Amino acid sequence: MYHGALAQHLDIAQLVWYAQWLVIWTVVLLYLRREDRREGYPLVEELPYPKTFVLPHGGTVTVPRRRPETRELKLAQTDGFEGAPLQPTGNPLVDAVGPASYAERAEVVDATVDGKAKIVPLRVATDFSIAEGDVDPRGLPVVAADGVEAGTVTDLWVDRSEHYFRYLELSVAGSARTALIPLGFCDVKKDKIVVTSILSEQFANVPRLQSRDQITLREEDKVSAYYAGGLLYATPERAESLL
Amino acid sequence: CFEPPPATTTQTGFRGLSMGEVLHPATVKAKKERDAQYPPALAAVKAEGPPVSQVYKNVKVLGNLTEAEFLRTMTAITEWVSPQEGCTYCHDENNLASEAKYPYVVARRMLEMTRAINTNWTQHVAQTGVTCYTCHRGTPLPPYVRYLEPTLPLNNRETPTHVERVETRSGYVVRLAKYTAYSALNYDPFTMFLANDKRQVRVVPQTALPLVGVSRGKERRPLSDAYATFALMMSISDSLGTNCTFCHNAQTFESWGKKSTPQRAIAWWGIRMVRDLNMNYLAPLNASLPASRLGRQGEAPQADCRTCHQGVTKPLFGASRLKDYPELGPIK
Amino acid sequence: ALLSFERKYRVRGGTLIGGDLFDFWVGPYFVGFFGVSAIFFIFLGVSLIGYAASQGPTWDPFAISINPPDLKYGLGAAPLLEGGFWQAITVCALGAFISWMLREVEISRKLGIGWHVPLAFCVPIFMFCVLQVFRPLLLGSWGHAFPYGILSHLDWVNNFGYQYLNWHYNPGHMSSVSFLFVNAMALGLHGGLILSVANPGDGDKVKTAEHENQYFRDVVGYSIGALSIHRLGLFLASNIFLTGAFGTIASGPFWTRGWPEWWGWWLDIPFWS
Amino acid sequence: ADYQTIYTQIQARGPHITVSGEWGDNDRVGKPFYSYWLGKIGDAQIGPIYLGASGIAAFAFGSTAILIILFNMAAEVHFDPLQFFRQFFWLGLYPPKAQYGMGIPPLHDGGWWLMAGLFMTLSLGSWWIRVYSRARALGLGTHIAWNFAAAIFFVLCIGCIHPTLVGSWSEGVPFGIWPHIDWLTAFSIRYGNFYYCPWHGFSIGFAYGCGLLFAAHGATILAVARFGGDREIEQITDRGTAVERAALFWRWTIGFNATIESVHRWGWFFSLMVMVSASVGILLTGTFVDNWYLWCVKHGAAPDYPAYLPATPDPASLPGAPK
Ligand code: BCB
Ligand code: BCB
Ligand code: BCB
Ligand SMILES: C/C=C1\c2cc3[nH]c4c(c3C)C(=O)[C@H](C(=O)OC)c4c3nc(cc4[nH]c(cc(n2)[C@@H]1C)c(C(C)=O)c4C)[C@@H](C)[C@@H]3CCC(=O)OC/C=C(\C)CCC[C@H](C)CCC[C@H](C)CCCC(C)C
Ligand SMILES: CC(C)=CCC/C(C)=C/CC/C(C)=C/CC/C(C)=C/CC/C(C)=C/CC/C(C)=C/CC/C(C)=C/CC1=C(C)C(=O)c2ccccc2C1=O
Ligand code: HEM
Ligand code: HEM
Ligand code: HEM
Ligand SMILES: CC(C)=CCC/C(C)=C/C=C/C(C)=C/C=C/C(C)=C/C=C\C=C(C)\C=C\C=C(/C)CC/C=C(\C)CCCC(C)C
Ligand SMILES: [Fe+2]
Repeated sequence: MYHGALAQHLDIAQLVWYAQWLVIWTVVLLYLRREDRREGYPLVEELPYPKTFVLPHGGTVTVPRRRPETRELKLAQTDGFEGAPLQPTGNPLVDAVGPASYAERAEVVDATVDGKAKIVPLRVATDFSIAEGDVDPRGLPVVAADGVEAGTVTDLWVDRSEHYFRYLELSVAGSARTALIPLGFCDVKKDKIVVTSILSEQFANVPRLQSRDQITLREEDKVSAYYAGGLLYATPERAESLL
Repeated sequence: CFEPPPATTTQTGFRGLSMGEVLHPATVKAKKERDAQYPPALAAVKAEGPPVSQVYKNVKVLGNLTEAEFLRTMTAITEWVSPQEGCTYCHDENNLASEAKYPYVVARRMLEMTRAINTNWTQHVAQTGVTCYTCHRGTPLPPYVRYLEPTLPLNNRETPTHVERVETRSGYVVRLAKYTAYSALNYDPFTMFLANDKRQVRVVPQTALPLVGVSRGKERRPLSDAYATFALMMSISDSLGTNCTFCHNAQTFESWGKKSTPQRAIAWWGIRMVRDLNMNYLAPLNASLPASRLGRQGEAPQADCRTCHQGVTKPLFGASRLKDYPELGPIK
Repeated sequence: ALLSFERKYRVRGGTLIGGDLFDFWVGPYFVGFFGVSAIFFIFLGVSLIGYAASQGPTWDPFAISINPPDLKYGLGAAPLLEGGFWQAITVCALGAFISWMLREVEISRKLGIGWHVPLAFCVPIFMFCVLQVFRPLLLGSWGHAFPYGILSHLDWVNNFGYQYLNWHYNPGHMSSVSFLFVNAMALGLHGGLILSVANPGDGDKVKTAEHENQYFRDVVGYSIGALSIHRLGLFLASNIFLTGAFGTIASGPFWTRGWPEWWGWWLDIPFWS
Repeated sequence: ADYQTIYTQIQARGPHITVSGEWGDNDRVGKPFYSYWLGKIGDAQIGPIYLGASGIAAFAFGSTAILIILFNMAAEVHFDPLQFFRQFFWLGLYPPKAQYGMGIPPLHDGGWWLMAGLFMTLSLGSWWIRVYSRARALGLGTHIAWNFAAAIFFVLCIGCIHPTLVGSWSEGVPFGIWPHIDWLTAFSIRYGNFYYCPWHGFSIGFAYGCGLLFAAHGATILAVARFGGDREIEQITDRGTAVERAALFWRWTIGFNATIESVHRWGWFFSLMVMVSASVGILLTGTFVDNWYLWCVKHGAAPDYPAYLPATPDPASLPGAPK
């Protein structure tokens, strides 16, 4: 007589082994993979009940999203194949195609817990200041990928929810306008601001703000994607093979 | 801190199992040069003459041998036991028959012991066998001896520190871990396994499922038995300068056959031999040895794994003096 | 065939070598030059695995095992059925891992994103090299490495772990385990926190990033942040093998005794011995 | 390459934010101080910290649990403070040595061990309330509490549950650095190699899986940090280019993709199953399985190797061999 020895040559440890592979594949295939499908569907070129989230500052938004107007893509196919790559028809930086593509986000300024505009410059965020030890970029030139001074940083844009700098505001030389850039595209020096993403002649076409003192989520995508396009589209050599 | 490359490794299992010894070429060569100090065999003597039973006054074991062989034996015995003092360590200078000193009566019991190992315990010692030197190494007190409690250092020739001394209770774990090869196993494998046949080493069941009547409550053996088995094996592995793979496929330590090497069987006969020597031979001599040689609980120093091996899988690297001295076993 | 946003991202460029020739998609999969080599490495490997398995004793997945050569062969060429099969799968495996990484480099360049993912995959490749190539090289044979089997490679770790008495005591293993536990714990904390804010339950409002920072300040007192958690998460995950690579390599070429015995730089210091 | 992902090049400072909860807004203690070097790799602010009726009690039960073991560690080194610091790692509190069953172990043999574990249970139990109530006070989900509950569920399986099933308090985990390390070998020996337990195999798969997930996800979010991939809350409700590029990397790599929120469910479920599968293993260990190797031999899962060195029969089964 053995502890766990039931009928046949089977044991309790054998039965649970099946029940283990039962619950796992159930959670994996009938739940986890279904939740993986709440964004990016249906298939262009098994589905779950579209989930609802009550927003922090009044209202709701359902995933996945359906917009009232479509964005035409200025691209043309390279060949007649289905998985064939696409080629930019003009300037990919302004048309926003490929690595320059921004998502179809809402045109509202991000908000803190207390409602206030999250991403604001130090002129709107007066109580915020730079920590002792790091460089103050206000008054330092911005040298582009080709080694040319594209402009000068005038102010800093801070996230009022996490206490973390995100953007650098610089007035473009020979443009009289101000252009934003995510800190990820910058190498902080004490005398200069190093940007290898785009050319100096391409600092003028950086997506323009609707307001000087506030930024919306869609505008935060337009700017961030613009410099990401330059990684592959700044010089006619950044598109072809390295070797 | 680190043992410089390269390292000598062997294969004890099927390729890809990573079974085999992991050895340092400097450590082993330091061990061979210590073991090579083995005194060579004495010159061949005359076999013609009357046995020493008729010749001498007090001989009860080696009585069949000739006077030429008996003196040779005693000359060899001195070279392995007490060479720093000589004949007079166990004898009175004027009287070689009298048993006035303590190292005489112990020696005669040790003779019947040494003969027994090379006659009866040949499954372990084989044609290699053992002599007086294998443990004593030219000293009256064997370097590696065990009491009823863990002591430091392992080699008793070394001068101990205050904490390492058995008197200071602050360094008990220090004496406890070093015998179990630097492991915090709170179990002495000598007093529970190596001293007597009271405890079973094997703790792993031979059934895939727990039998009803042994696996519930007080019916069960405590987990402490699995700890102590592991504590014993550590003492075993460190004493032979090797690891588990030398005798086990780590896949299953309990199973024999392809999972066990031919050395694991020898090791098993090693456990059964050590106990017989401890109980029948190395336990009743506490009245024969002085109060200075005794431990704390009135016990005589007893042997284990390292007593002959001293850090090698074979004691003295396969050195045999069995044919050279037939008077130490096997006995016809 | 594509996601509701995929079309605009599917563009030419990003390949290291091959150019426009290999730049396209097979279903959802991207290829590239290293997609061709990878598949080749995967194909030739599994083919030789399917060739070695029919030469074996059984067909049970748990029991299927292909083993390295004997230790007496050294680092020379071994017979096909005597560890030679294993010698070919290793190179095929390595090539498949190397090409898969560089394929992910070809994907990251196309999306205009960071190179963090394919650089994180260099760690498990690096650890695979320590076990299969690096440590065997210092010893002098290909036989020290693990076999390719579902249950058989567990017995390799078993013996190799037991070869130095106790493997838990290994300093490189200790920190290796330390980072394995601290990374899994953090993923349970991070994965749970993101779901807690997004899903408060019933008809309650989704909270803010200040609620993220408030929770841990109330539970443990210190929060790392929203960006820094993914930095440390990558850090705690990488340092499982980073510290583990030094525990494995020392066992043998740099240490022959047991790993509990390695703790003899602390206990046997003359002033407290 | 991004430098912000490596370290914070420019750190931001301001007045601290206090989110009001349902209860206990005055229980926050500690004047906030800021570190510059910690701000490079994380957040500069350290403090404040909440106590509450669930936090202090856990420290009260925790300290008592630790005081028992530390007093038992000092008794092994005979009150010697110099030998306490030297042998600290080897020191520990042990379960009952002899077999007694399920009665209360004697003070000197597993008695203090049972008490230290009892104050341990109430310490982890009161801390779970702290993990649970804080989320309920701030209007969040109880996901973290449930992941903590499964973690607590595994500790008691190797703490009190397994000893209750078999009927022996000696089965438990000793306290200490090396003593608890020694248990992992002693428990793997008794039940015939823990490699052949499928649930040990599952838990390892999830323990490794959490390593793979965090090395992937952690690197993935850092790769899209230039787009705002760190702001995950605003990426779930409003799909941004950050999570669009994050999902399309894996789709072109492996064939399929998760979402921004669902991949956190992947990381949570994997974390959960490190404790769930581990608990089921220990529950079967001792109660329904005596040997885990022979179980894989009984079902034929276990593999077999040829004998390099001559096959070695058991010398105990020989006719006339000593017991
Ligand atoms: C006898 C048993 C001991 C032992 C023996 C041991 C050894 C010998 C070694 C470890 C090592 C390690 N052990 Mg340890 N161990 C560990 C955990 C660990 C890890 C932290 C660490 C590193 C693992 C590794 O190197 O993976 C390596 C993973 C690799 C190489 C994966 C490669 C990935 C590859 C590139 C991708 C694969 C692609 C596929 C082919 C594609 C599949 C696609 C499919 C879906 C179609 C825990 C948590 C415990 C506990 C709880 O006690 C423990 C106890 C023990 N270990 C016992 C004491 N352990 C290792 C270490 O570093 O420590 C020093 C190590 O070498
Ligand atoms: C000390 C470290 C070693 C170790 C010790 C170890 C232990 C102790 C345990 C495992 C387990 C596992 N190991 Mg393993 N291991 C494996 C394979 C495996 C998996 C079958 C399994 C799950 C691990 C996991 O979830 O990972 C994360 C990956 C995930 C989640 C993706 C799914 C991958 C899938 C599980 C792997 C399937 C492999 C197939 C056999 C396919 C083979 C390729 C084909 C095409 C030829 C591979 C392929 C490698 C490589 C490439 O190096 C490796 C490295 C090591 N393992 C180190 C050498 N491993 C567990 C097991 O269940 O074994 C029975 C287990 O308990
Ligand atoms: C001889 C050694 C074997 C062994 C013995 C072993 C045992 C006995 C057990 C495991 C278990 C496990 N082993 Mg294994 N093991 C593992 C890894 C693992 C884990 C996946 C799994 C669970 C460990 C865990 O997460 O607990 C670490 C996490 C813990 C303990 C949670 C702690 C959280 C806690 C609530 C917080 C407490 C801290 C507080 C601050 C302190 C407060 C207390 C105060 C009051 C005093 C690997 C990767 C390997 C390899 C590479 O071979 C391996 C090989 C071995 N293990 C050898 C074969 N292993 C466990 C398992 O899965 O069960 C079947 C298990 O029970
Ligand atoms: C910090 C380190 C952590 C980490 C991190 C990351 N991990 C990553 C990435 C990051 C970032 C990705 O970029 C990449 C990926 O795509 O995302 C899923 C990946 C991947 N990690 C995989 C497995 C994995 N991760 C493990 C561990 C950790 N991951 C640790 C914790 C382990 C363990 C523990 O064993 C395993 C088995 C694959 C799923 C995938 C490789 C795909 C490949 O390279 O395809 C190409 C190769 C194949 C399709 C197979 C090739 C066929 C050969 C010729 C035949 C096989 C021979 C084989 C050697 C025989 C052995 C079998 C035997 C033992 C039974
Ligand atoms: C058809 C063909 C051969 C064409 C040729 C082209 C070619 C080379 C094809 C390759 C074919 C091959 C070999 C395919 C196999 C690919 C592999 C290795 C698949 C392994 C599948 C397994 C078992 C994965 C387990 C890992 C796991 C738990 C995944 C689930 C969680 C996911 C999806 C994580 C990925 C993921 C992460 C990590 C995010 O951070 C993130 C952030 C924001 C949005 C989405 C995501 C996201 O999806
Ligand atoms: C080379 C130096 C030695 C010589 C020449 C020598 C000589 C002798 C002689 C002549 C006898 C027999 C006395 C008699 O009864 O008439 C004897 C007996 C004995 N001596 Fe020695 N002895 C020597 C060293 C030792 C040593 C070192 C030991 C102990 C290790 C020892 C122990 C014994 C024993 C046990 C007997 C009894 C004989 C027996 O029954 O086997 N002797 N010795
Ligand atoms: C420290 C490393 C070692 C470990 C962890 C280990 C493991 C084990 C375990 C767990 C058992 C008991 C299994 C059962 O219930 O049957 C065992 C038995 C045994 N092992 Fe080892 N082993 C080690 C090293 C060695 C070495 C070096 C030898 C050879 C000198 C050896 C020889 C034996 C023998 C003879 C037995 C049978 C015990 C008896 O019946 O008396 N082991 N081993
Ligand atoms: C329980 C304690 C002991 C264990 C487990 C043990 C284990 C072993 C093992 C595994 C071997 C095989 C080595 C090989 O052939 O490569 C061996 C050989 C040997 N042992 Fe021991 N040993 C122990 C104590 C002793 C003692 C007390 C003696 C003295 C009587 C001794 C004398 C020898 C000799 C002379 C050999 C070599 C015989 C041969 O050629 O195989 N050992 N021992
Ligand atoms: C009938 C009733 C009364 C009985 C049932 C009671 C019950 C539920 C019992 C269950 C007992 C349990 C859960 C036992 C579990 C024990 C376990 C899993 C122990 C595991 C590990 C223990 C470890 C790693 C030991 C840790 C100890 C130390 C690190 C030592 C000292 C502590 C420190 C150095 C930290 C102090 C911090 C200092 C810097 C201020
Ligand atoms: Fe995340």
